[PDB]
Amino acid sequence: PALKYGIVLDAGSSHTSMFVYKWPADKENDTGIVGQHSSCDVQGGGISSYANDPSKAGQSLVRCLEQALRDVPRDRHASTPLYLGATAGMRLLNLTSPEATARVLEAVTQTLTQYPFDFRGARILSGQDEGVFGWVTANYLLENFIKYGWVGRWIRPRKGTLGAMDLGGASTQITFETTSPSEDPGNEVHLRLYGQHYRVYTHSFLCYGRDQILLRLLASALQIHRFHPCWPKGYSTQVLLQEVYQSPCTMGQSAIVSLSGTSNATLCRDLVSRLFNISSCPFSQCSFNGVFQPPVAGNFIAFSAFYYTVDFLTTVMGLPVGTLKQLEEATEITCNQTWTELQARVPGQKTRLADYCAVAMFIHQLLSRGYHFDERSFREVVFQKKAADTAVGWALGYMLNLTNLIPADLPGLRKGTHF
Repeated sequence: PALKYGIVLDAGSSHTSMFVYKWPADKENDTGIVGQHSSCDVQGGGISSYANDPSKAGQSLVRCLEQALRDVPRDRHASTPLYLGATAGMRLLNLTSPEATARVLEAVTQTLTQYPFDFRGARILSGQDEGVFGWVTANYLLENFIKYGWVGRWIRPRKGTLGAMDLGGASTQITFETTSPSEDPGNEVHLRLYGQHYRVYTHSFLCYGRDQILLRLLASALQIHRFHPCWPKGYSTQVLLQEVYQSPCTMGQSAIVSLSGTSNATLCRDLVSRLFNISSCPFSQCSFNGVFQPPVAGNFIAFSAFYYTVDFLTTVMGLPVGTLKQLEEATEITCNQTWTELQARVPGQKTRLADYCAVAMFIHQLLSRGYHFDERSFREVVFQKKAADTAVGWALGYMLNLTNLIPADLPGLRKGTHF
């Protein structure tokens, strides 16, 4: 009946989103109890985009914080924790300039401390944090941490958990429960949740988020082709080369150049393939780029840009994506469309329309060549962005952790009945 609230600002690479959560005060330690109350998307770029004008990073938040004042009851403002967590955009800016990164964190801090909420800090999450907290969000919301059965008849094996795949703008994470031995400590995660131990694998591929992959494909196309095979025939734009090569993701790869699309699904496939280095593995088994990965297993939820890209293929292109072969065929069809043909399918705003080919190709290869899903394991992947009226991402897991809302053990160890 009486509710408590908490707020997370997800400071992502392309933009900031605010989530307000609520829960009953006298059931707050039950799994699946916390749920989303409201949300707000901050106008303009991510906080890292203000690296040279850090004051604007704090000001960017004001409109959404004003909404938070209206969404959370007044008498609760003071006891509502507020967190900001920043991900790969700020990790990348920290490589370029720790000083600029610090000024941006200082600016958002200054703004947030002016509000009546219990501000608990602005922090940059690690890649492991980001992966693990998204896995917690999904499994918390779907009540996978409940111990199913009853005395004398507990289900065995215990309830499975949902793997998580998150495609952000500047990194992508894969996280799942595994029985495989750990071969790299950087990928090894151990959780104690509701008296149960979960052995988890996680990895974050920095520079493999949607926006950085598009930049890297553009840089590659400029070098190899001087046309862009992933872009549709009839689409062209003036490319500012400074913007192409300024990222840590592309600096490894004449002020302005014209670049035109060619709708070449096969050349687009070849361009995307160059993103995955499969030449070496110092472990028993790898994903790509020499990174340890055990075999994928269990159900998975693919959210964020995986969901938005696949939704374009099914809803706008009207193509099935149920199998890896179907996803590949949909991508080929989409890439082979001319700019007029693509525009004919989208009566409204056309931002990002020239990018779905490249992003769909990337996703198909990431899953199939990168993570080594096959038809059998892919059948167990679902593309969804919401569970139990709450957006799926790392924000909820993060809040749950920092607010100590998930118990490591059940009260009084449930008298030992789960032993």
